[PDB]
Amino acid sequence: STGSATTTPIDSLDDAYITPVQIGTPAQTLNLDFDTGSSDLWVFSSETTASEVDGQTIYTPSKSTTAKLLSGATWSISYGDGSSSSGDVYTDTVSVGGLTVTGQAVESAKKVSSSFTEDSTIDGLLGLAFSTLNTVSPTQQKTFFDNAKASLDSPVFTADLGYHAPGTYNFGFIDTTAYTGSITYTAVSTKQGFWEWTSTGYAVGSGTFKSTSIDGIADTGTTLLYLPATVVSAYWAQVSGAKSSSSVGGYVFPCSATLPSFTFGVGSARIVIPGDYIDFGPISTGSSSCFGGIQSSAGIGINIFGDVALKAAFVVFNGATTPTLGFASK
Repeated sequence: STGSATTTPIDSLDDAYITPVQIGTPAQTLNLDFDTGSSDLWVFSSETTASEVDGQTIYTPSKSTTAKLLSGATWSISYGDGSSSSGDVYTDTVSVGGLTVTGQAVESAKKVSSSFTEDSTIDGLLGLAFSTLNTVSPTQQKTFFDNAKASLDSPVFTADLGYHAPGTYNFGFIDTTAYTGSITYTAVSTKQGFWEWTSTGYAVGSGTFKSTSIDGIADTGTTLLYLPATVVSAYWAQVSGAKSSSSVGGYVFPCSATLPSFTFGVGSARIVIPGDYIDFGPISTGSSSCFGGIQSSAGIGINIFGDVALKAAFVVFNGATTPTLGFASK
């Protein structure tokens, strides 16, 4: 089997991407944030504290003839950005882009933190990291990909995120028309439950390439590119007037600037992030100070190749017995 679904930016800055997901019978379609950095499929629901729902579409398991309460199961998650959610668990039928899993754990939110409530466009998350990170207790549950894997034509999914435009998540096949040149594959460590890999280095603008190992995660659920302070300093030094602002919470730059590109290495290959992808707009409405899309990972504890990086590539998440990641230009 295969699946193919369009993923759409939630706003004009590509702050996140939503993909329609069919849950239950009859289908209830929710727009979920596909997140390769976590492993829970959770949704706003009829059980969510009413004051914490503000415009989201909810899953109502009582209206699904295939929903079954997973007795005694609870979940609770906290994300790298400080947000959180928790609740109980159903199993139900879940389909993405024509690909159907029966008995998928659908984690129903009883509580969500303010950042989720305040984002009317995201109805929940669909985790695509390794199932070892899944938070369901006392019996850990499998991700959608993990459940689908054996049925797929090939045990892979691909992320093709757009810049200020829709893109595609495919399951079970590689669309050879969706990228240019070749896909370069690189080793993955699953020891932390992530799609963790090591970039071979970077360049700023038309500058020379610096060969240096950068261990980090491919994370579709994180907006920006988080890299070591040395790398980030070298980037922003090429933008006149850019500075790190503690009050704002990262590097800012004059909105009148033209940003240089940023290149990252995948083996001997190179992915170029155009400068415009690094612009996240005014820090507040009307400001002439703009927020940077490359920020320091210092104090996160891990480097994160988030959407800023991934949207510059066609990315293969290969879930073979030994997982690997593939990157191609597009």
